[PDB]
Amino acid sequence: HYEEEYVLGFVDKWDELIDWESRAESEGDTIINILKERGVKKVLDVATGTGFNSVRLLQAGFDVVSADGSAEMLVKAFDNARDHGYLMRTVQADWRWMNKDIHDKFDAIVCLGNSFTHLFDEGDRRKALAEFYALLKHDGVLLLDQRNYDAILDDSKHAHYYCGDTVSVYPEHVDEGLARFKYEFSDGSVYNLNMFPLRKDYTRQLLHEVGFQEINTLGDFKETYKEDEPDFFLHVAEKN
Ligand SMILES: C[S@@+](CC[C@H](N)C(=O)[O-])C[C@H]1O[C@@H](n2cnc3c(N)ncnc32)[C@H](O)[C@@H]1O
Repeated sequence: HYEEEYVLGFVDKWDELIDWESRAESEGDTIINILKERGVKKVLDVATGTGFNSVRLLQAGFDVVSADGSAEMLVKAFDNARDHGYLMRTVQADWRWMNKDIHDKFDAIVCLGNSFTHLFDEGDRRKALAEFYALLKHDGVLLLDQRNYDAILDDSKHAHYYCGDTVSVYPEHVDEGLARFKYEFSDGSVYNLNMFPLRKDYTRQLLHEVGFQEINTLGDFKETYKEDEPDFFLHVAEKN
């Protein structure tokens, strides 16, 4: 399908122009510190994409399993990990039936980079979250992030820049059921992507409803030109 090829061209452009060193600088050590404070050892990355989170976790000394629905993403991830000197452990798996080919439990799951937003159906969202919940040990934790869509839905119509001015993200269309963003890179490349605009409190409610006992949502200012509102939220959901 063209949609797969389209997104694959997008992540290629992302990796081409945005240095992982730069990105690791920008992103804090916050997520690594959060996991370390919990004595986390086994981590499942369910949204590996081209591997940045996974490689960051492997470099930090965690045991990581790197899952993704896309076999093509996983190939890019494995080779990126290899280039940074790490053996990735890859598994192709759909969020809606994660325990199909993953037969262990984890101290933590990470679903980062605004990934969960790609589900357009509520039944799918519940399913994905229940699967994640079952893959966690009793005292395990889910780290799940998302863009701040609340800021857009209530006001906000301007570009957001990342890694300096290397890429800008502009909301072309946003209603309660659909956000379409234009991504423009420094070399002229333009990509347009659809996602579901999760309200902060709606994600929190979903996590609560599938069984998560305690949820802390952090504001995360990732963009180059900071505003009063964070452009991202990070949900820290404890199974207990
Ligand atoms: C936005 S990328 C995130 C990449 C990485 N976490 C990062 O921050 O660089 C989201 C990934 O989620 C995967 N994905 C989307 N829906 C999925 C699903 N239902 N099951 C498994 N993977 C899915 C896609 O293949 C894609 O690689």
